Amino acid sequence: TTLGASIGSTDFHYLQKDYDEIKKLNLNTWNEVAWIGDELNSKIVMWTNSSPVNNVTLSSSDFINENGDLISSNNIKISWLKETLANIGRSNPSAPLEPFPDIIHNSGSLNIEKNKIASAWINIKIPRNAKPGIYNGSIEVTADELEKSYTFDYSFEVLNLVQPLPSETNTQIEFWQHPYTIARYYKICKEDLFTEKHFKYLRGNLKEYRNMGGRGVIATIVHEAWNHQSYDSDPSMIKWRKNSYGTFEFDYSHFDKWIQLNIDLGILDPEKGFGQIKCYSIVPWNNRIQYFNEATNKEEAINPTPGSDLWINIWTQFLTSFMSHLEEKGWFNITYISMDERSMDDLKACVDLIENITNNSYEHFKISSAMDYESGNDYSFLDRIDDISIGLSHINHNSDDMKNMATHRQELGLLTTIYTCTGDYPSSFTISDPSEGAFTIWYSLYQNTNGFLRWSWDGWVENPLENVSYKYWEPGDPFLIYPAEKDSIGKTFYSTPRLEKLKEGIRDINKAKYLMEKAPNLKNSIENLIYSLKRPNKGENAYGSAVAASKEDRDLTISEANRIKNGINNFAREFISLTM
Ligand SMILES: [Br-]
Ligand SMILES: [Br-]
Ligand SMILES: [Br-]
Ligand SMILES: [Br-]
Ligand SMILES: [Br-]
Ligand SMILES: [Br-]
Ligand SMILES: [Br-]
Ligand SMILES: [Br-]
Ligand SMILES: [Br-]
Ligand SMILES: [Br-]
Ligand SMILES: [Br-]
Ligand SMILES: [Br-]
Ligand SMILES: [Br-]
Ligand SMILES: [Br-]
Ligand SMILES: [Br-]
Ligand SMILES: [Br-]
Ligand SMILES: [Br-]
Ligand SMILES: [Br-]
Ligand SMILES: [Br-]
Ligand SMILES: [Br-]
Ligand SMILES: [Br-]
Ligand SMILES: [Br-]
Ligand SMILES: [Br-]
Ligand SMILES: [Br-]
Ligand SMILES: [Br-]
Ligand SMILES: [Br-]
Ligand SMILES: [Br-]
Ligand SMILES: [Br-]
Ligand SMILES: [Br-]
Ligand SMILES: [Br-]
Ligand SMILES: [Br-]
Ligand SMILES: [Br-]
Ligand SMILES: [Br-]
Ligand SMILES: [Br-]
Ligand SMILES: [Br-]
Ligand SMILES: [Br-]
Ligand SMILES: [Br-]
Ligand SMILES: [Br-]
Ligand SMILES: [Br-]
Ligand SMILES: [Br-]
Ligand SMILES: [Br-]
Ligand SMILES: [Br-]
Ligand SMILES: [Br-]
Ligand SMILES: [Br-]
Ligand SMILES: [Br-]
Ligand SMILES: [Br-]
Ligand SMILES: [Br-]
Ligand SMILES: [Br-]
Ligand SMILES: [Br-]
Ligand SMILES: [Br-]
Ligand SMILES: [Br-]
Ligand SMILES: [Br-]
Ligand SMILES: [Br-]
Ligand SMILES: [Br-]
Ligand SMILES: [Br-]
Ligand SMILES: [Br-]
Ligand SMILES: [Br-]
Ligand SMILES: [Br-]
Ligand SMILES: [Br-]
Ligand SMILES: [Br-]
Ligand SMILES: [Br-]
Ligand SMILES: [Br-]
Ligand SMILES: [Br-]
Ligand SMILES: [Br-]
Ligand SMILES: [Br-]
Ligand SMILES: [Br-]
Ligand SMILES: [Br-]
Ligand SMILES: [Br-]
Ligand SMILES: [Br-]
Ligand SMILES: [Br-]
Ligand SMILES: [Br-]
Ligand SMILES: [Br-]
Repeated sequence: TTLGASIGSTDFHYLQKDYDEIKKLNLNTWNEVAWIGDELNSKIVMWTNSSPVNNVTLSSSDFINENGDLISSNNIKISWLKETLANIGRSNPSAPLEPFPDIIHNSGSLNIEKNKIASAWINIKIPRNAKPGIYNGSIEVTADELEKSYTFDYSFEVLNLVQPLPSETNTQIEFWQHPYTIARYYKICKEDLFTEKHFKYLRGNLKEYRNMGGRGVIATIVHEAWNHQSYDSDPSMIKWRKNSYGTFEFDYSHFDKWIQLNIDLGILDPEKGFGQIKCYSIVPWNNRIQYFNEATNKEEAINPTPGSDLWINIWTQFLTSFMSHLEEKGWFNITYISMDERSMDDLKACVDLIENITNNSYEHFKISSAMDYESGNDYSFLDRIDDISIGLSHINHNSDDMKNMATHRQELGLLTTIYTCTGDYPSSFTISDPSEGAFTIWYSLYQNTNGFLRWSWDGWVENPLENVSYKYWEPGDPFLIYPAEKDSIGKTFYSTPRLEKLKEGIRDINKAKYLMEKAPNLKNSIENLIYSLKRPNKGENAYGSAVAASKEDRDLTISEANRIKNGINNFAREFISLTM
């Protein structure tokens, strides 16, 4: 056999180390269920033996249902998975470097070396006016050194309900963007920051964010707010200066161009009250504020303690100015001041100060924060924060405290999400099973929250297409998308299987939410299905990375997502039958 091929799962990686087991696969048919306007993903895994194989290509037919209705091959995109190297540890420079097929790369032909695995990602977009039914088609694999091509039989059912547009839903997604990292990677010089030259490298990935449901847009308001935790520095989008009167002045230039970009793309809509500007942060690292002191002609820094007279003085200067600026733009009503996981004493000082500063219409800034909530029903303080995100590692699965806390917030019209980060399992790292992202999103609905937050849209290292390794965290933790090649003419980013599985989770919880709203005789039964979700236990590999606690826990992540999705599609069929 020069080239072997099988359908493979999108839930886990097919790795070079598993070559001998992968070569035993022989799956030749696939079927899944979608809504009108939904998407499906599949994968074909291939392998070479002792000869290289050249010009491997995959092609889809049109898909046709039992009434001759057509879903064009125009709607099918087949992209090779590209591997990149990852140190498999966390803060462990001596851990092994291994390849991972983390990049959904380009369409077209691939030459494959001897004794290798290579996989191709298949994406099927169901048009928003597709007719329901069972559709049949095929994908053909050809190569130069392959006498007999492979034909894989594909089918899917389109159910007679319409996948909601993200704007139609109540799902909250927030992924933090780092547009200065994009500028670094694509060689955008300082003077071209937030010009069209920079925007050409931002718009594609920001539309990707918008189209999957992204609503939150982060903007830094002080210098180096996270103490340079990432490969790239975090510049402030608002420049601070101290003048000869001893008081502060602010330059919003970058902030304004970044926010307006997101408005023009339709992520934010201040007039409609849609989306959030998350301003990071009133509690930056060690309270440190760097500013240019005009009187001495040098950069200086202070780190006033929250609630001190000096801290109140400085933050009242910033907040009242910023508020007036935002009101001039018409952006105030969607703007949140972000806090972070800090001492309760510091958080209380922030909330006290922000509630005190009001516009001429008696409104204060909205407030957003990560919080460490684990138990109890005292919601007095949390009710003063308009959007909170709880990390997975703080959530006790055995208890209803989280769900009760989030339900109280839903009733008050406040926002709640969960997040994952370094050390969590399930998570969204290069080394994760992609399936873990779908599980994550279902977990957000299990907890009766609005959705999901992650810090990590695009925090690229130097050359992530070749090596994602960073001095901190599990590999891939800081980015869900890849850049394109530095000299690309065309694409400006690549997606990842782990991102695509977040997107699948989001579409599928949106199905659940649609049915809970539209189908009253089914709502309680749907809630009870979601509330049956199991949670896998976590452990660690030998190099400090969070992983499943066992093979049983690993398989549970997959089988639970499957199970819930199938139950929801059965409720969908029930609702369709009722509606007739
Ligand atoms: Br073989
Ligand atoms: Br499979
Ligand atoms: Br499969
Ligand atoms: Br293995
Ligand atoms: Br396998
Ligand atoms: Br089969
Ligand atoms: Br399915
Ligand atoms: Br061989
Ligand atoms: Br195709
Ligand atoms: Br294609
Ligand atoms: Br694709
Ligand atoms: Br590689
Ligand atoms: Br690993
Ligand atoms: Br070392
Ligand atoms: Br080691
Ligand atoms: Br290896
Ligand atoms: Br392409
Ligand atoms: Br070779
Ligand atoms: Br969506
Ligand atoms: Br230009
Ligand atoms: Br563009
Ligand atoms: Br574009
Ligand atoms: Br989507
Ligand atoms: Br920090
Ligand atoms: Br730090
Ligand atoms: Br700058
Ligand atoms: Br600054
Ligand atoms: Br000013
Ligand atoms: Br300005
Ligand atoms: Br500017
Ligand atoms: Br502007
Ligand atoms: Br634009
Ligand atoms: Br635009
Ligand atoms: Br909103
Ligand atoms: Br701190
Ligand atoms: Br300091
Ligand atoms: Br500065
Ligand atoms: Br200086
Ligand atoms: Br100083
Ligand atoms: Br300084
Ligand atoms: Br300092
Ligand atoms: Br000062
Ligand atoms: Br100070
Ligand atoms: Br004081
Ligand atoms: Br003072
Ligand atoms: Br003031
Ligand atoms: Br004002
Ligand atoms: Br004013
Ligand atoms: Br406003
Ligand atoms: Br105060
Ligand atoms: Br708390
Ligand atoms: Br109590
Ligand atoms: Br309180
Ligand atoms: Br609290
Ligand atoms: Br924990
Ligand atoms: Br965890
Ligand atoms: Br919701
Ligand atoms: Br590094
Ligand atoms: Br770390
Ligand atoms: Br270049
Ligand atoms: Br693009
Ligand atoms: Br809806
Ligand atoms: Br009903
Ligand atoms: Br019924
Ligand atoms: Br039932
Ligand atoms: Br469980
Ligand atoms: Br290991
Ligand atoms: Br395992
Ligand atoms: Br395993
Ligand atoms: Br399964
Ligand atoms: Br299903
Ligand atoms: Br019904």
